[PDB]
Amino acid sequence: NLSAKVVQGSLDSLPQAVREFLENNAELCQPDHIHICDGSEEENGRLLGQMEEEGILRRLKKYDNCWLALTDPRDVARIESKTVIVTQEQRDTVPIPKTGLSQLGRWMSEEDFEKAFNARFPGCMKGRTMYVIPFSMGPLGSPLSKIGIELTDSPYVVASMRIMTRMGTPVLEALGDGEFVKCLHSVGCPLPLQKPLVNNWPCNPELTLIAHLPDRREIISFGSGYGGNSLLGKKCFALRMASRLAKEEGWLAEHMLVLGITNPEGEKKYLAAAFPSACGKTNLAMMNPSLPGWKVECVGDDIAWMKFDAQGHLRAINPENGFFGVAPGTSVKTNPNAIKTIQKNTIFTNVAETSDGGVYWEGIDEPLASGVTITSWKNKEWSSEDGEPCAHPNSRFCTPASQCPIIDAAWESPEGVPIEGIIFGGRRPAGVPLVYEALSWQHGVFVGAAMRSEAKIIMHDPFAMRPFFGYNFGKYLAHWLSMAQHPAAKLPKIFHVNWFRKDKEGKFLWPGFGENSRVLEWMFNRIDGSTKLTPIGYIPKEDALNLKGLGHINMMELFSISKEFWDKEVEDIEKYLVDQVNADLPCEIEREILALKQRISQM
Ligand SMILES: Nc1nc2c(ncn2[C@@H]2O[C@H](COP(=O)(O)OP(=O)(O)CP(=O)(O)O)[C@@H](O)[C@H]2O)c(=O)[nH]1
Ligand SMILES: [Mn+2]
Ligand SMILES: [Mn+2]
Repeated sequence: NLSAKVVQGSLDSLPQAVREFLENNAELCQPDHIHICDGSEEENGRLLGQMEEEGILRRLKKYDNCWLALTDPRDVARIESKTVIVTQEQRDTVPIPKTGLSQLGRWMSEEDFEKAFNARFPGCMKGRTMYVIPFSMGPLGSPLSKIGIELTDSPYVVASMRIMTRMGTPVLEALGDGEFVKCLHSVGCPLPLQKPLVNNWPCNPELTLIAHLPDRREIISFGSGYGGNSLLGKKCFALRMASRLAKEEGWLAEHMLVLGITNPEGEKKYLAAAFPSACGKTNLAMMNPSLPGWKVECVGDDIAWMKFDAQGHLRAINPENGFFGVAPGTSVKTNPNAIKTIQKNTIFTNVAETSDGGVYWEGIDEPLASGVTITSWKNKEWSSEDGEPCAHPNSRFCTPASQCPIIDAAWESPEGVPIEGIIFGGRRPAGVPLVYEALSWQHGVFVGAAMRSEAKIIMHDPFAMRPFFGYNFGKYLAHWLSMAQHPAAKLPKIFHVNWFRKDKEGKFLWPGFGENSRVLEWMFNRIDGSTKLTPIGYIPKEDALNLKGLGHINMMELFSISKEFWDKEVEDIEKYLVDQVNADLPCEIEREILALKQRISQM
């Protein structure tokens, strides 16, 4: 039977529910063969070899075991509009807005999703191998860890999951007969190929659909090989699906980096931060701090799962096993710890390649040796005179977290690390000071709710979760507010930052990167108990921020809070929240809108 198609592993070695899931989907998708992944190095080398032979990956000979994938340019990013959550009731998924369409997610009915599924998956893996990836989100064991099984027809997804999650036989052994999240993925190009293949990279942009069915604990993704769409444990499972589980179960799943910072007297605090795409999470999470005697260590750079412990501390774990980082802009100067991490055992996707088999991208800040030339991510000889970047702007590296030279010693502790501060922020060229602190938990929640970031357009992205809410955002806001009624809660201090304020010539007012350690110092000491009151929150008192070692900073413009700007600001925040959240907007947030307007009117 099915057994005849198994080219690695044994159906009999699978827990029955895992076997049933495989059986059902192999019948449906009709793969030519089945490969049960073991997660071993030998399997990995095997799959990289096969991918090299097929044109899927090229070896980057400048490094130890690094590889490059070039994709079809139509498949290079998440597609929000093609990403949906399916529930019986729309309101469980997104609030019904007052006007317009929701910008807080995209719901699809059970009925409509069945019709989409049936138009896509039957026979989709014909001519291909279906891989079975058992994976753990969180340390193989932890109270806070969840397991999934991802079936995929993409060896690129396999090797990337090996890095981004704990994967293989040991997870199946830990899972036993427990529950798991059912993850089904196909690139959507059964053989014989019906359309042209670009760069040997199969995709089906026209039918691409990334679906989440929380009541069935299933994630079903079709048409795209790109990481956000195909690495189902990460955005789909560890943010979307998990956020809903978290609300139902008394925990949180957030688009937050977690770092541990130590001062020159040995006192160490963990901080979590939510920033949208392009706003600097990875840079902060593995910061090399400029301030002497301080240290930063990385727990995670993208996703945090957080739950109150028995003494009321909000404990975080990083459910990922690796870093899926934006490559362009990464340099020894801007993120030397990232450059160090990616020197070996790394898969890059859509970056440029030098003639000595090195990588390259905008902002790498590394002059080429004599005679060395660049091949762009489109496989063309490239020069800076061509009018297009050598690397796609959202090109990535996918690298083992264990390789970060400052990876925190508790990054895999099953008890998690206690969060003392939560930081929000984004790109705001005007009006928003470098840093401010919320006035209370409810105000902090409002600060998160109110986030906006420049992407020439400025968009709302509350809690940096806009594309990732697994359920109604008004109920997510209520869930966060409810933390303040948790018995003996030790609530983290909330801050909002802006590394990106500009002067009138568009130049940054703050140098950023490692110098952001000065901002962290301020937060660290605020957590320990000074401040200047303003209508938007506390800012540092005059001279409180440590500027020793910097050239001149225009502190007055950087911390400027204009009534005109903020009148406009709160008017925009009100309109957005009342319109988009509507009947689901918690009263506490209403009070905060009004309270800020009241405070601003007094200036
Ligand atoms: N001016 C300035 N630019 C910064 C700072 N931090 C990061 N950047 C720029 O922001 C860009 C993106 O940074 P990155 O660390 O990848 O952001 P991210 O939040 O990790 C993105 P994703 O969630 O997809 O991984 C990079 O080009 C980086 O150089 C900073 O303090 N100042
Ligand atoms: Mn990142
Ligand atoms: Mn992210």
